[PDB]
Amino acid sequence: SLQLLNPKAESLRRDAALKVNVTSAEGLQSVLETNLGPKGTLKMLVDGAGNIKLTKDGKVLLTEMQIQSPTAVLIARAAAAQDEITGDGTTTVVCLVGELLRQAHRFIQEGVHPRIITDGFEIARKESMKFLDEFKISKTNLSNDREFLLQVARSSLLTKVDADLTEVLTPIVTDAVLSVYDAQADNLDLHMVEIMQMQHLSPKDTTFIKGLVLDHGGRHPDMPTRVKNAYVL
Amino acid sequence: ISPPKPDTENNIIVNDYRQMDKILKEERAYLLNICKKIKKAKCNVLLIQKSILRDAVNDLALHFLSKLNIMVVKDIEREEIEFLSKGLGCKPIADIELFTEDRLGSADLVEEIDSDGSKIVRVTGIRNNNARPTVSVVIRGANN
Amino acid sequence: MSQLFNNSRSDTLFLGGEKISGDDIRNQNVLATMAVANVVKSSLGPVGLDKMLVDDIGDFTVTNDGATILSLLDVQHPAGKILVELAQQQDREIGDGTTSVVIIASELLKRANELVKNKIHPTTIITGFRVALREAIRFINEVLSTSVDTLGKETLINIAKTSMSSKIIGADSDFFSNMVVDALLAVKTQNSKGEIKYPVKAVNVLKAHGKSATESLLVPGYALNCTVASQAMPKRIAGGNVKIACLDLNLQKARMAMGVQINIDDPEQLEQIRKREAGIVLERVKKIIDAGAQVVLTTKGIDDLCLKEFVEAKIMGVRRCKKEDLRRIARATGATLVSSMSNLEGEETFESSYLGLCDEVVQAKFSDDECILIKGTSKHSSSSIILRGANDYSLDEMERSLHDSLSVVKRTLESGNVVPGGGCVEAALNIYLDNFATTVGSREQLAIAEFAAALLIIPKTLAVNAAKDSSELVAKLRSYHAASQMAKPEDVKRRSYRNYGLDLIRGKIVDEIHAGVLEPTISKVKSLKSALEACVAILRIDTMITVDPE
Amino acid sequence: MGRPFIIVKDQGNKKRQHGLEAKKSHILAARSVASIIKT
Amino acid sequence: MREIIHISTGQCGNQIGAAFWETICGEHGLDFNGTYHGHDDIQKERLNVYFNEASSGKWVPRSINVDLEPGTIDAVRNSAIGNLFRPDNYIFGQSSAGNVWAKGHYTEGAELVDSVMDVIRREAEGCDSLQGFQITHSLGGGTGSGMGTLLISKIREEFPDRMMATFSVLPSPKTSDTVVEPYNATLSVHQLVEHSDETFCIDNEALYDICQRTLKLNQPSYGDLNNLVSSVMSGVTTSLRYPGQLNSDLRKLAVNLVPFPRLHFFMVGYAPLTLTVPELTQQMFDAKNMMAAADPRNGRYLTVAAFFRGKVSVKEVEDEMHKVQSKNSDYNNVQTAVCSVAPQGLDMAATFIANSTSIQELFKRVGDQFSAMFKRKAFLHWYTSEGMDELEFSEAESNMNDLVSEYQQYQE
Amino acid sequence: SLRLPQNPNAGLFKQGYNSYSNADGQIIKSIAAIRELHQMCLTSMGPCGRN
Amino acid sequence: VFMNASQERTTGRQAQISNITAAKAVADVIRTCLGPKAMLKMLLDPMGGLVLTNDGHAILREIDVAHPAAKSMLELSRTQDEEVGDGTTTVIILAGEILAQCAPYLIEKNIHPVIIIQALKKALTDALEVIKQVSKPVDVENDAAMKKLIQASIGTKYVIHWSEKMCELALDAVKTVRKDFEIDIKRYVRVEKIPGGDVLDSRVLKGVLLNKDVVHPKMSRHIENPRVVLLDCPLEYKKGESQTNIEIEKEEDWNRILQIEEEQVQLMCEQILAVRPTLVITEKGVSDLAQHYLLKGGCSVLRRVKKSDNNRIARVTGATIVNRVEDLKESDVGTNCGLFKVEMIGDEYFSFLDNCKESGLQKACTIMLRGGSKDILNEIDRNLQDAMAVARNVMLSPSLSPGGGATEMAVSVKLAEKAKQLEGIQQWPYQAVADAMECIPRTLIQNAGGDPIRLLSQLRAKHAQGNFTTGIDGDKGKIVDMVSYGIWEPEVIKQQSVKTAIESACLLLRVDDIVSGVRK
Ligand SMILES: Nc1nc2c(ncn2[C@@H]2O[C@H](COP(=O)(O)OP(=O)(O)OP(=O)(O)O)[C@@H](O)[C@H]2O)c(=O)[nH]1
Ligand SMILES: Nc1ncnc2c1ncn2[C@@H]1O[C@H](COP(=O)(O)OP(=O)(O)O)[C@@H](O)[C@H]1O
Ligand SMILES: Nc1ncnc2c1ncn2[C@@H]1O[C@H](COP(=O)(O)OP(=O)(O)O)[C@@H](O)[C@H]1O
Ligand SMILES: [Mg+2]
Ligand SMILES: [Mg+2]
Ligand SMILES: [Mg+2]
Repeated sequence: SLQLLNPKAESLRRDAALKVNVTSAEGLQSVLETNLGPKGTLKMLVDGAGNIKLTKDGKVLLTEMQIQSPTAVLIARAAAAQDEITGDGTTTVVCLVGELLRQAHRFIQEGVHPRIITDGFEIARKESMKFLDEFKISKTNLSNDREFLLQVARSSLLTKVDADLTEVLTPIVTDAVLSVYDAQADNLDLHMVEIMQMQHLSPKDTTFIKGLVLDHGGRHPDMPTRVKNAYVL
Repeated sequence: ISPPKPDTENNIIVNDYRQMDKILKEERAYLLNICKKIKKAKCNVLLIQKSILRDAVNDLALHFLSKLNIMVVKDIEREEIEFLSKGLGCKPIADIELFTEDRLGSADLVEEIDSDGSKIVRVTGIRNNNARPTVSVVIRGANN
Repeated sequence: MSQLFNNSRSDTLFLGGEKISGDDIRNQNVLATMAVANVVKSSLGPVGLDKMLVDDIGDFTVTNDGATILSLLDVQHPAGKILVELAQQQDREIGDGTTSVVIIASELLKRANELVKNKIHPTTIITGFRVALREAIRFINEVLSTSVDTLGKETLINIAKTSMSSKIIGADSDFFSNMVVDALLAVKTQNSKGEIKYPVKAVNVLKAHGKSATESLLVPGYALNCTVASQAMPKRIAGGNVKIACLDLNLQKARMAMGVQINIDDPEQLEQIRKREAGIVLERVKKIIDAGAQVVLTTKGIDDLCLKEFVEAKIMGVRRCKKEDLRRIARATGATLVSSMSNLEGEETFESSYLGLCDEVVQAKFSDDECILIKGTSKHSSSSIILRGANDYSLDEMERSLHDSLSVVKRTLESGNVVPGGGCVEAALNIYLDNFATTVGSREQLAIAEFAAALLIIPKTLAVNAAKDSSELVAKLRSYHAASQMAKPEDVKRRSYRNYGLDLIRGKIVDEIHAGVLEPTISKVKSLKSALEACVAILRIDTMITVDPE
Repeated sequence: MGRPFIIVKDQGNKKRQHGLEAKKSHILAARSVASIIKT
Repeated sequence: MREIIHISTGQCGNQIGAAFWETICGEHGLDFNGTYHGHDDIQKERLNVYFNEASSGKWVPRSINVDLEPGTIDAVRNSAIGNLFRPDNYIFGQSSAGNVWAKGHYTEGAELVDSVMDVIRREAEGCDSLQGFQITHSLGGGTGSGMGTLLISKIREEFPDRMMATFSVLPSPKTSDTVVEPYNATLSVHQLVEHSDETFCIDNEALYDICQRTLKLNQPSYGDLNNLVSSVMSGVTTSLRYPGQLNSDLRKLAVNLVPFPRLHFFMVGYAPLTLTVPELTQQMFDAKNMMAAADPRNGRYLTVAAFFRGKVSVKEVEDEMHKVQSKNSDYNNVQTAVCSVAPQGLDMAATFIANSTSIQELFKRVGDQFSAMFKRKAFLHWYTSEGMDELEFSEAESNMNDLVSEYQQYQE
Repeated sequence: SLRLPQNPNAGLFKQGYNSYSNADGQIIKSIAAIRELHQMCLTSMGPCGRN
Repeated sequence: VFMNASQERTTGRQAQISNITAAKAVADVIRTCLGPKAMLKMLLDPMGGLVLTNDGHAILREIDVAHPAAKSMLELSRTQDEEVGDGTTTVIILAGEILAQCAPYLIEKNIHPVIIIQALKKALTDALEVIKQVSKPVDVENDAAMKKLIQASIGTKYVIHWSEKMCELALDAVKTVRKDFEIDIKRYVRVEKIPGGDVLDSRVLKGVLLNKDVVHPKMSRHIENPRVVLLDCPLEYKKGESQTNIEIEKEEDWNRILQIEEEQVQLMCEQILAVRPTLVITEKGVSDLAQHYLLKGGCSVLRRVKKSDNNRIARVTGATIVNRVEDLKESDVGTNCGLFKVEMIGDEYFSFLDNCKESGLQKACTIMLRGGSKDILNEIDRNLQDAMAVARNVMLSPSLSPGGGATEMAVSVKLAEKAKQLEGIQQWPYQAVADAMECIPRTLIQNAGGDPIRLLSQLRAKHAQGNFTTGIDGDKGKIVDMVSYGIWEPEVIKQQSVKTAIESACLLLRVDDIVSGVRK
C-alpha cells in the first residue's frame, strides 16, 4: 500500500514492529542492566575530541549518545523526564519498560490480544496505588532526626560513589538539608542549594560552607583581602 | 508635485517640538496652495512626465487633486512631451509662476475608455492655432 | 511525422540555429498544434473529462479552462505560443469558448495544410475564409432570438447552466444558478454616462473547505478575508446604521520625513519630541473616534499603541489588505476612500460625510478563518460568494469556474440577443456555407467547403467524449439542419429544426428551449475572428529560422 | 504518442535533403570537382 | 570601548567563527598556541579587543561557541585551532534542535541558555570595558535561530546598553533544501529587529553565485563560502582593532550607518574577489559583488560606508568618491575609512556596507514563502506541539508587513 | 529516530529474496496487477477482436 | 522535442485504475486504526521527532506520498479535524470504499464517470434524510448523559481507564469556554504540558499557568487578592523613531541626559502606582531600575510575556490590553483574582493564578496534564481535542445519532431497499453505496477477531425487525443494542463523514489523465 504511493519508503508491520520494540528494549536494557545497583560498573563517555565525563546516571548515558532507533528515543524521553523533575529512578524506568515488553511478548506469540493485556496492566497499576497507602509508613518531621536523614543520604551516594566518598560527602548534604526545614515548611532546592566547580587537592577534601561562596575577588592589590565584619550592599 | 527637496543638499533641523507640528502643517499647505492656484486657472486634466530622484505626484497630493475632480496621469516618456504639445497645442508648464490660462489646451471629452482590459485615454476634438496637427492610430489583435 | 533531420548546409552560413524550409515547417507547426489540441480535446463539454498537472513541488492543479491549462504548459515552440496567448486573450475579453477557439484553430490548420498540399495558394485560402466568415457573422444575425414571454429570471438561470456545465459543480447548477444571477444584479452600477456594466472581482471568493457545495450561503452583502487586530475587540456590533470608515492612512507610530535630521542643544527637549511623535498619531485617531466610527477600515496596518482606544471604545480594527477591495466597500456603504486626511482650509479635520452606512456587521468563523461579513448596505447593494468543497484544490477549481460563469452572465445582460448552443451554430454554418459559393464556382468552392467541414469538429468532439456512436448523431444533426434551411418559409415544424440538435446526456434529439441549453451571441462573435487570425499567423509561414542564445 | 519516435535504425546519423536548395548543392559540388581539373 | 565578546552559535555559526578566528589570529599575529610572533606594536596594541592576556602571554580569544549538536563543536575542537579557545568556553548539549525554531529554541533555551548566561558572566567579568557582543548565527536553521533569538534577548537583559552586532546568514531559497527554512527565518527576524543594534545580511544563495562566478570553483564547498564571509568580517573588525578614528569603535559604526532604529540590515560588499583604488571602486559597487540576493540598483542606498585597506591615502579615496558620486547620483552619501594594514595574502581590499531599500525584496520574498506556502497551515504541528501558539505566527507575519512598509515608506 | 533497526531477521534470507505474504496484502496486490493483462486477452476476444 | 511533458502519459482506463488502487492504499495503512481495539502507529519524521498515535489525521500529516490522486485523499483529514475534531479515520476509511465499490462499474460495465455522480447526490440527499430520522434528541443540561457522551470517543483511545476523570476534566473546560448561540473556540484552551506525575492528581484549575518566576527576590510569593494590570510597552527608555543626534556643548548636559533616563522611568512607574497594583505583567522586557520602584509600592514584575498568554489573562482577570501608560485608570485594572502561588519543579518555575469564580466575556482556563513522558503528554493532549470536540456538536445541534456503525448501517439498509424501486441506469451506482456503508461495521468485527460473514447476516436480519439502534460490541464482538450499551456519538460527525466521503469521490472520478513534470 505504501510502495505504489511513495517511490521510496520502509515499512514494518504485524511481526517486525513487535520484534523491533522488544529487541530494542532488550538491547537498551542490557546497556543499563550492569549499572543498576551499588556494585555496578562505571561508564565513561568520550565524544569527539576525548572530553572525558564519568557517571553511572542513565540520563547522562542517554542524553549524550545519539540513538537511531524509534523505540529507544521514547525510553530516552521517559527516563529523562522522570529524572528531570524527581531526580531519581532513571534506570528503574528503563528496566520496567525493558522487562515488561519481553514478559508480555511471550504471550503475544501465544495469541493474546495487546488490548486486553494492557487493560490488565492498567487495572493492576490501580492496585499498586492502593498498595502504596498501606505499604508506606508515617514519619513526623517535628522530631528533627538527623540520623534518619543520614541514612537516606547514604542510599543514593553508595550507589554512585564508594564508601570513601560517601562518608565524607554525606554530612555535607545533611548540613545543607538541615537548614531547609523551617516554620513555613516551604522547600527550595534550586535557589538555596548550588554546585560550583573548583580544581583543587582531591575529591575527598569537599567541605561545607554555611554562607554564599563567590568565584571572584578583589582586582586591585591594595584593596583588603580579609574582612572581619563586612556589611554587604 | 512633491515635498520640497532642492538641488543642494538640504538638511532639515528641528530644535523645538512646536516645530514638528509645524513642519507637517506647512507642507499640507505647500501642496494645497499650489493645487489652489490650479483651481484659479480651472485646469481640469494634468499630465506629468517620468519623475527622477523622487515620486512624481505625492500620495498626500492625490487627495487634493481627487476631491477637486482632476484626472492625474504620470509616467509619460520624455520624448512624447513634444508630441502632446504639438497635438493639443498646450505649451508645457515648468513652474507655477508661468502657469497661466493662455498656455493650456482644450478638449471636449478627455476620456479613459476601457476595452476588455485595455485602458485607453482618448481625447475627442482638437481646436487651436496650429499649422502642424497630429494623428494617432491604435492597433488590436490576437497577440503581440 | 517529420523524420531524417535536415542536413547542415555549407553554402548558407547563418549564425545560430540551422535554417529549414519546405513543407516540413507547416507539418511541424501542425504537429505542434496537435500536441496542444489533443490535450484540450478531452475536457470539452459536460461529458468531457480533465487532467492534472503537477508543479514539481508536490502542488498540482486540476484545470478545466483552456487558458489555465495552457498557461502552465510553457510551450517552447513558436507556433504554440500563439494559441497560448490567444487563450489568455480569450478568457480576459469574453471568458467563454476558450476550449473551442483552440479546437477551431487546430482544425483550421489541419485542413489548411491539406489544402496547401492540394496546390492552392494560402492567399486564396485566406480570402476564402474571410468571405465565408463575413457571411457567417451575417448568418449569426439572422438566427438571433430575443427573450420574450419568459417568467422572471428563467432566461438568466438556464443560460448559466450551459456555462456551469463541464465542471464539477454542474450537478449543483440548480442551486448555484440562482445565486450567480442574484449576485450580478446586486452589483449593478451605472458608469460612463449611462452604461450599465455589471462587474466582477466585485463579487468575492473565499476558500473555506468544509460542509459541502450544496449548502453554500449567499450573504447579501460584502465579505472580506481579514484577521482581527486585537482579540479583545467585539466580534458582533449590534444596532442598525453601523458607520464604516474607509481609510488608506497609516496609524503606525509617526516618523518625520527623511530629509529631517533633528539636532538640539537642550537635553530637556527629548521628552517633548517623543511626545509629539506619538501625539500626532493619537490626534489623528482622536477625531475619528469622536465621530463614532464603529468599524474602521484601513490598508496600512495599525500598531498596538493605537489599539488601546479601539478596545476601550469598542471599535473593530483591520490589518493589511488589498487596495482594490476597500474601493467597493466605500461604494456599497457610501463612504469615500481617503488617501490622506486633510481639508481645503488651514486646519486638519474629519467630516461626517466620509462615513458609510450598513445594517449589520459580524465576524463569522468559516471553520478556521476570520472573515468580516458586512450585510445590508445603504448606498449600493453588494454580494459575496462563499465557496465550499472537500479540499483546497477543488476550491481553486470552483474559483475559475465561477469566474467563467459570472463572465458569461455578465456579457448576457450587455446584449439581450442570444444564440442556441450544442453544436447547432456550427452545424448550421456548415450547411449554410456549403450552399454558398456554388455560384462563385472556379477556385474558392473547395476552400470554403473544407472551411465548412472544419466547424463540424465540435459536435464530433462532444460525441466521442461521451463514448457513444458519433456518426449516428452527425447524421441526425446535419440532415435535420439541412432540411430546415432548404424549407419554405412557411413551414413551422421544419423551421423549428433550425433551432435544435445534439444532446450529450440522454443521447437523443430534443429541444434546446425545453432543455435549457443556451449561449450568448457575443460568445460566438469575435471567437472565429480570433481563430481566423490565429490560422493566418501560422499558415503564412514558409521557412523557420532559429538563432541560438548567447 | 511518446517522446521516442523511431522508424529506422540510426536516425541521428541519417539526414535527408529536399527541395530546390538540396539540388543546388549537387551542381555546385560538381563545380568544385570540375574547377580542380579545369586547368 | 576596549573589548568586545564574540558569541558563535549553531553549526553555521561555529564554522564561520572558526574561519573568522583563523583569519584574525593570523592577521595581527598569534600561532594557534596563543604565542605572539608578530612585528610589532601595531599588531599588539589593540590585541586586547578580542584576546585575554593571561600570565605568560598565552593569549586566548574571548569567544563563546555553543550548539545543541555535540558534533559540530567537537569537530571544531579536535581540529586545528583547538588550543586557543579555553576548554571551559564550549557549551554543547544533546539532542539537536532538529531544524525547528520553536522546538529547538524553547527546549534548549530552557537548558543551554542557562549554561551560557553562566559562561558569559564570569569570563567577561574579566574585562574592564565591555562594548558589546558579536553574534554569528544562521537565520534559517534550528539551534542557531532559536537560540540566537533567546540569547539575544537574555543578554540584552543582563547588559542593557551594550551594543549588539550580528552576522546572521540568510537562507538560500534554491540551495536550502529544507522546506521549513522560511518559516523559521521569519520567526527569527521578529525578535532580531526588536533587540539588535546592527546586523549584516549574508545569503548562501548569493555566496554560491560569487563562488562560481569569480572564484570559479566548480562546486562550492561550505569552506569557500566561509572564507568569503570571513574576509568581510575581518574588514569590519579591523575597522575596529586597528588604531583608527574614522569609525573608530563599534558604537560609532552603528551611529554612522543606522538612520533610524528599525533598520539594522546591511549589505556587505567586498573586493578584490578572486590593484589601484580606482580599480577597486568599480568592484565594490558592481551589482554582482553584493552578497545579498536583491539587486541594489533597483533599490536605493541610504548610508554608504566603505572600508579600504592596504596602502591608500586620504585623497586617493576622496577623489574617488567625488568621481563616483557624480555618475550614480540617481542611486550626498559617503563614508570613508582608510586602514593601514593589508589583507593576509593581498595588498589592498575595500569592504562595502550600505543600507539599502533593496533589502525589502529579500523580505517580500521571505514573507511570500511564509504566508502563501503556509496559508495551508503546513508543517505547523511541529511548532504548536512545543507549546507556542499560532497567534505568535500571526504576530510574526504582521511585523514583516511592517518591515516592508518601512522600506517602502522611505520612498524606495 | 533516524535509521531503523533494519528488521533483525536480516541475518536470515538474502536481500534478493522478497516476501509478499498475506495479511500484508498479497491477494490485493495480485488480483489487481493482473488486470492489465486480463484486458489484453479481453480486447483480443471475439470475431471483432484486436490482434 | 516539444514541451516538458509526454514522458509516459497514463491515459484511458489504466489511469483511473491506479487512482482506485492508490485511494484504496491510503485506507489500508490505517485499516487497523479503527474501533475500540485499535492499534497504535509510530511514525518517524525526518527532522528527528516521533509521533505516537492512532488518529488517522495525525498519521497522515507526517506521511508523504508522491502521487497526486492520493494527496487529495490526504487533505480530507484536515476537512474533518478543522470542522468538528472527531472521526478523521472514519472519513478516510469510508471514501476508500466508495471509490472501490464504484470501480467495478467504471472498469467493466462502462458507466461514464458523470452518471455515477448524479447517482451519488440522490444517495447523499437520502443519506441525510435517514440520518436525520435515525437520530434521537438529547437534553443538553443533563450532566449524567453528557459524561457518557464525551467518553464515547475516549473509549477508542488509551485513556479509557481514566475516563472517569477525563469526562470531568473535559466537561468543566468546555463550560468555562462556553459563552451564553453557544459559540466556543479552542484557541484559548491552553495545551501547556508538564512531564511526569500521575494522571489522578491532574486536574483543571481556573486561570493561567506561566513558565516564569518573579524577577526580584523580595516580591510577594503569596498574595491574597492579586490585582493584575497588563502592559504592552517597554517599561524602559527606548531609542525612538527619528534620526536624533543630541549634540552636547556644556559639561552639565551628559549627566542630565543620563538623569532624565532615570526620571522618565520614574514618571511611568509613579503613574502605575496611582492605582497601586500587586502584579504588573509586561509584554516586552523589563529594566533593572523601573522594577526597583515598582517595588517601592508593592507590585510584582515578571519577564517578557508573549502576546498569547496576555489575551487569556485579559479574559481571566477581566483586564484590557493596555500600551499607553499615561491613560491608566482604575476601571481597567484586573480584579477578583483568587490566589497567587509558585511551585518548585526541576524543569522550570511555574506561577499559578487562581480565580475567585464569582454575564460578560467568556472565561479561559488551563488544563493540567501530568503524564509519564513527553510522548504521553502529546498523546493525551490530542485525546482532549478529540474529546472536547464532541462537546461542541451537542450544543450547536441537540440531535444525537447512534454509534457503533448503526448509523451507517441504517444508510446501507434504506439505500439497498430503495435501490429496487429506483429502476433505470442509476440503479447500479446507487446500490453500490450500500456496499461501502456496511464496511465500517465490518472493520470493527475484523479488529475484534470475529467472523463478519455471519455477524453482518445476523445484523441485517435483526436491523429490519428488531430496532434501528442495533450494533456490534467492539470488545465482545456480539450484537448489542446501543440503548442498553449506553454509548452514543453526535450526529454532526456522521454528516461530515458522508458528505466529505461522497464529495471526494465526485472530484477524483473526473480524473482522465495524469501528466507529471511540467514546471514549478
Ligand atoms: N553561509 C554558510 N551557511 C552555512 C554553512 N554551513 C551551514 N550553513 C547554513 O546552515 C543552515 C542549517 O544549519 P543550522 O540551522 O545552523 O543547523 P543546526 O540547526 O545548528 O543543526 P542542529 O542543531 O544539529 O539541528 C543552512 O541554511 C545553511 O545555509 C556555511 O559554511 N556557510
Ligand atoms: N448541458 C449542455 N448541453 C449541450 N451542450 C453543452 C452543455 N453544456 C455545454 N455544452 C457545450 O459545450 C461547449 C463547451 O462548453 P464549456 O466547456 O462550458 O466552455 P469552454 O469551451 O469555454 O470550456 C459549448 O460550446 C456548449 O455548446
Ligand atoms: N466501543 C465501540 N464499539 C463499537 N464501535 C465503536 C466504539 N467506539 C467507537 N466506535 C466506532 O468507531 C468509529 C470512530 O470512532 P472514534 O474512534 O471515536 O473516532 P476516530 O475514528 O476519529 O478515532 C465510530 O463511527 C463508531 O461507530
Ligand atoms: Mg538513584
Ligand atoms: Mg465554458
Ligand atoms: Mg474518535
